[PDB]
Amino acid sequence: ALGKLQDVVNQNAQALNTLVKQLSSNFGAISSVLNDILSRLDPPEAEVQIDRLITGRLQSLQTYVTQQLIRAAEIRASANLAATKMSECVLGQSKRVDFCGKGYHLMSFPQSAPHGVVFLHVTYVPAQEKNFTTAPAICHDGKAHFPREGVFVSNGTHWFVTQRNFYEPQIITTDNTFVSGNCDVVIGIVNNTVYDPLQPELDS
Amino acid sequence: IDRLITGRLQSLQTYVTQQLIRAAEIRASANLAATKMSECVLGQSKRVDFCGKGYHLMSFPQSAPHGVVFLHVTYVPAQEKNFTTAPAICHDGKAHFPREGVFVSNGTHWFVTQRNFYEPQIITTDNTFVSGNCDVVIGIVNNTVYDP
Amino acid sequence: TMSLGVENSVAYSNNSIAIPTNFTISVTTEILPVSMTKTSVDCTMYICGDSTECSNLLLQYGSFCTQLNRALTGIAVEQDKNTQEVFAQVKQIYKTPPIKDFGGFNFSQILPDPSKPSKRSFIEDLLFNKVTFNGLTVLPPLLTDEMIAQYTSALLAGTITSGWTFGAGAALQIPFAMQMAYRFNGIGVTQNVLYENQKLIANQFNSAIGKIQDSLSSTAS
Amino acid sequence: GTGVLTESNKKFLPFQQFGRDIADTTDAVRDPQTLEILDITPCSFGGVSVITPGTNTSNQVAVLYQGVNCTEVPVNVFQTRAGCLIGAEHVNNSYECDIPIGAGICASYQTSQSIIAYTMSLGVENSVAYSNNSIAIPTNFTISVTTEILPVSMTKTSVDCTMYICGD
Amino acid sequence: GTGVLTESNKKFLPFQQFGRDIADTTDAVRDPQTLEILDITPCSFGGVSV
Ligand SMILES: *[C@@H]1O[C@H](CO)[C@@H](O[C@@H]2O[C@H](CO)[C@@H](O)[C@H](O)[C@H]2NC(C)=O)[C@H](O)[C@H]1NC(C)=O
Ligand SMILES: *[C@@H]1O[C@H](CO)[C@@H](O[C@@H]2O[C@H](CO)[C@@H](O)[C@H](O)[C@H]2NC(C)=O)[C@H](O)[C@H]1NC(C)=O
Ligand SMILES: *[C@@H]1O[C@H](CO)[C@@H](O[C@@H]2O[C@H](CO)[C@@H](O)[C@H](O)[C@H]2NC(C)=O)[C@H](O)[C@H]1NC(C)=O
Ligand SMILES: *[C@@H]1O[C@H](CO)[C@@H](O[C@@H]2O[C@H](CO)[C@@H](O)[C@H](O)[C@H]2NC(C)=O)[C@H](O)[C@H]1NC(C)=O
Ligand SMILES: *[C@@H]1O[C@H](CO)[C@@H](O[C@@H]2O[C@H](CO)[C@@H](O)[C@H](O)[C@H]2NC(C)=O)[C@H](O)[C@H]1NC(C)=O
Ligand SMILES: *[C@@H]1O[C@H](CO)[C@@H](O[C@@H]2O[C@H](CO)[C@@H](O)[C@H](O)[C@H]2NC(C)=O)[C@H](O)[C@H]1NC(C)=O
Ligand SMILES: *[C@@H]1O[C@H](CO)[C@@H](O[C@@H]2O[C@H](CO)[C@@H](O)[C@H](O)[C@H]2NC(C)=O)[C@H](O)[C@H]1NC(C)=O
Ligand SMILES: *[C@@H]1O[C@H](CO)[C@@H](O)[C@H](O)[C@H]1NC(C)=O
Ligand SMILES: *[C@@H]1O[C@H](CO)[C@@H](O)[C@H](O)[C@H]1NC(C)=O
Ligand SMILES: *[C@@H]1O[C@H](CO)[C@@H](O)[C@H](O)[C@H]1NC(C)=O
Ligand SMILES: *[C@@H]1O[C@H](CO)[C@@H](O)[C@H](O)[C@H]1NC(C)=O
Ligand SMILES: *[C@@H]1O[C@H](CO)[C@@H](O)[C@H](O)[C@H]1NC(C)=O
Ligand SMILES: *[C@@H]1O[C@H](CO)[C@@H](O)[C@H](O)[C@H]1NC(C)=O
Ligand SMILES: *[C@@H]1O[C@H](CO)[C@@H](O)[C@H](O)[C@H]1NC(C)=O
Ligand SMILES: *[C@@H]1O[C@H](CO)[C@@H](O)[C@H](O)[C@H]1NC(C)=O
Ligand SMILES: *[C@@H]1O[C@H](CO)[C@@H](O)[C@H](O)[C@H]1NC(C)=O
Repeated sequence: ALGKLQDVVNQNAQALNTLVKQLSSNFGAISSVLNDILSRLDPPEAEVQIDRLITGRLQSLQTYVTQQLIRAAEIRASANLAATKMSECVLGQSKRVDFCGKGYHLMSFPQSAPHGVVFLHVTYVPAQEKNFTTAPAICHDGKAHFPREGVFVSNGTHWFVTQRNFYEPQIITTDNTFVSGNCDVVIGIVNNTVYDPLQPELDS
Repeated sequence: IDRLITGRLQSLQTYVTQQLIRAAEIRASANLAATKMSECVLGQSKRVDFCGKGYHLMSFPQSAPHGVVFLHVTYVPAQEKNFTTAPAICHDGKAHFPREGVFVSNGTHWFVTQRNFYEPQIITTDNTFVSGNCDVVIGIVNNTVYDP
Repeated sequence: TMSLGVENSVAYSNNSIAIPTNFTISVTTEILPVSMTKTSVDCTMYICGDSTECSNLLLQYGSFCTQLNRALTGIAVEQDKNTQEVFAQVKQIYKTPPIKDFGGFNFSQILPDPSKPSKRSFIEDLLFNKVTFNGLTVLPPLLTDEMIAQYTSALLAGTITSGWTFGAGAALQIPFAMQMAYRFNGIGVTQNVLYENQKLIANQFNSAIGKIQDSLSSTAS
Repeated sequence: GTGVLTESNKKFLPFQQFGRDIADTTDAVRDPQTLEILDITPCSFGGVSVITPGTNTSNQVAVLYQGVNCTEVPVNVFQTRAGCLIGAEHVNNSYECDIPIGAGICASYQTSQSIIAYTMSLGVENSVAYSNNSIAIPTNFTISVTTEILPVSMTKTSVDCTMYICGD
Repeated sequence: GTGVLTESNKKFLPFQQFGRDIADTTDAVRDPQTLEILDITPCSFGGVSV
């Protein structure tokens, strides 16, 4: 799991090793050691090979620095992403999908790690699905009723208005539903009694 | 051969560096496309102009050679009418504010309508909530709030 | 001197609000590059193609070959990872039912086409049609066009038949009409609007899909 | 040059002796003695990779020659678009991808056990029981604590250019 | 080379003279006259900031 961090480390380490190993290359020079060339050749002769050694080592340094800049840009992108998740997943609750883990995001907890961060994303995942018959609206007195917050479902005979993310059926009352238009327009609308809380109170 | 090898190695290094930079750009685009898949396709996005100009309704992915094409289906309001708006309303000396919507007037009558679509409704205590007296709100108007 | 756009003074007054009395269901298109061609370059063959003396001379340059090859291999693995991240966001490959009753909405132009040997949608066919050995080798992608088409078809089927639910966990079936009602509730427009203008919205959506088809077919820019 | 000479259908002009391409490499030639055109194809070459389950698991490995037909190899041979895979037993059954070879082919070490290459499976098919009047609502939930590991910083390395290039 | 020589606990084999590392730089040596092992450490150096 920690590969993302470990990988990074290795990469950097690998580069350094390569860089150091580039000190043991001839690049066309008689030897890979400056001291040996200086001790075995006069300056007029030595400088010819030392030029090749210097050019090779400078080119290796430039390659290392270029790849380090590219990798640092990659790590800066990842660090901006980590700061975004800290701001939005940790310091708040992210409504964005799959930004702070699969499932609905409840919270997140940061945890340091060597040259990196680790977010424990506590998410809410619905588990047990039940089939139901659903209708977009309901007709009581010719007026189509739509649910304020929730959905109309049926266990076969009775109609309930339950929130969408958790099956908690409730009686269909005017508190749960609001009317808009008649029932000659909607498709899939059904008939059902819409209980009125005020009716029994007025009765007594 | 020394010169040839030096030149060709320089060419290869230049190619690989250009490829690394271009691949970083393509990976930024790929992360953006993964985000759009997660948040526009797998869900409905509140972020503005992220999933198309308008109010995002949905998105549909379509593979294309070395890329993804998102069809963003969005809701764009079309025909706008002017109205006179009052921040609140006074019926019994108590200011009334719309729970979810806005007060508009077609010249004589006052309605409370959802903000992004004209569905006027008769103002009632269910459409509005009271807060304080009627000597603070600026622009408040006089009207009657129907009591069911 | 270029103009920045038509001057448009907003008729602002401290008590005047403009409310929209209608809407359009606009289908726009956004194309995003995801991966670049996976290419691997053989250092020795390119620099010293079939030359023992040249290879010996090149051996003195240390670990240039290993680092170049590692860079290209990392780029190729990155392309595979990009495609996997972008498309393989669906755990199970959902498929739309044979009965296409989506509340009047017509997805025949984007759902997979059994007729073609590759299960690729019509607009996907349009997109594919519009878009077009010296030690350099072009490695093939891990996910073929067929597999990416399967992933996109799974995403479309899950979306159509289950709303956003399939992104959170187990995919829950739901009528597309009610799905669109929820989408409308998301943007701050009550759901009764969708139910009362379902036929109009379906016609607008189908016309927008047709316009997308025509735009892709005609203009290749 | 070095290459494979094959009979060609190209319509060389009478005065032309060679045929080049965008690379300017010799793509065709004309036999000086008998005036017949020959297409030149690059001698087959390509990377050689090794599909190996962890040595801790097994020492048996398969060898992939990338992008080479299964005819140019010296000598349990599978010809996929990725290349020629030697040491992998082709299996019609499809499982999840384990060691991605490419072109939709992934190789896994499985049941005596050997390395089997197969068209990788894109997860489990699941037909949603969709209908215009059916909604599935979840009756329960689970609080899942997942992990997301992000690099934030890397080693701060400085290099003494003078000392490195010209140490003392 | 240039560096600081320190008494070492490395167990050089009788025939081995130098001690290299991943850097391929001489980490240890065997004093040719007195058969003892000496660790070689690069002379201290570093950036000078203000
Ligand atoms: C659908 O749900 C309703 C309400 O829970 C069920 O009706 C009740 O059923 C219980 C027994 O399960 C009885 O004790 C109650 O008296 C019933 N109340 C009413 C108002 O009917 C109904 O049986 C359920 N139907 C199905 C098919 O599950
Ligand atoms: C819901 O109830 C209404 C009335 O309560 C039904 O309307 C009836 O429809 C039939 C056939 O179309 C007519 O013959 C009746 O005259 C209608 N009644 C009234 C009062 O107009 C409607 O059909 C019912 N819908 C369902 C699905 O049961
Ligand atoms: C503003 O809206 C109100 C209510 O929608 C309109 O009042 C109606 O006017 C018509 C005129 O033909 C009458 O038949 C109705 O009886 C009135 N309804 C009520 C409840 O009074 C009013 O005309 C509209 N005025 C403008 C300028 O738009
Ligand atoms: C709303 O109604 C109230 C009372 O019905 C108005 O307040 C009156 O204003 C007049 C003139 O300013 C005074 O002479 C009365 O004494 C006030 N009475 C009360 C009870 O406040 C108020 O002006 C009305 N608002 C508008 C915008 O017309
Ligand atoms: C969805 O749209 C397609 C075309 O955009 C419709 O296919 C057409 O169906 C009619 C049926 O009378 C044929 O005459 C046309 O030739 C078809 N066109 C194409 C391009 O195939 C399809 O019928 C639509 N589906 C729904 C449910 O409306
Ligand atoms: C909202 O705008 C749509 C157009 O986007 C209107 O629908 C058109 O209505 C005209 C005549 O009313 C018809 O000729 C067109 O065929 C309709 N187009 C479509 C796509 O259905 C709609 O009537 C408008 N509604 C309101 C209330 O303004
Ligand atoms: C919802 O699911 C949880 C488990 O995720 C259920 O809790 C388990 O219930 C069984 C039987 O009562 C016990 O044996 C387990 O130990 C419980 N698990 C935990 C973690 O406490 C719970 O009963 C389910 N609720 C409903 C209404 O289905
Ligand atoms: C809903 O009914 C269909 C009918 O074929 C069934 O396949 C499906 O499993 C049911 N839903 C659940 C959650 O069991
Ligand atoms: C669902 O579709 C069937 C036919 O496929 C139709 O008979 C029925 O009336 C439809 N019901 C709803 C609510 O859409
Ligand atoms: C609203 O009033 C402004 C004021 O000039 C006018 O320009 C505009 O056309 C009006 N709105 C409509 C829909 O006509
Ligand atoms: C709006 O501006 C006009 C100026 O023409 C002013 O008379 C009026 O009082 C203002 N309304 C409010 C609520 O401030
Ligand atoms: C030379 O080659 C041509 C090509 O066909 C042939 O006709 C001719 O007889 C040859 N002459 C000799 C001397 O080989
Ligand atoms: C080999 O792998 C298995 C699991 O894959 C592990 O349990 C075992 O410890 C490993 N052996 C060694 C020597 O690492
Ligand atoms: C390999 O060569 C044979 C005969 O030359 C040919 O039939 C086959 O199609 C070739 N393989 C590929 C993948 O082209
Ligand atoms: C795999 O199935 C195909 C046809 O479905 C058949 O021709 C082939 O022989 C099978 N391969 C094996 C190894 O059984
Ligand atoms: C040479 O060095 C060895 C190392 O201890 C020593 O034993 C020997 O006496 C030395 N010989 C002379 C001539 O100094």
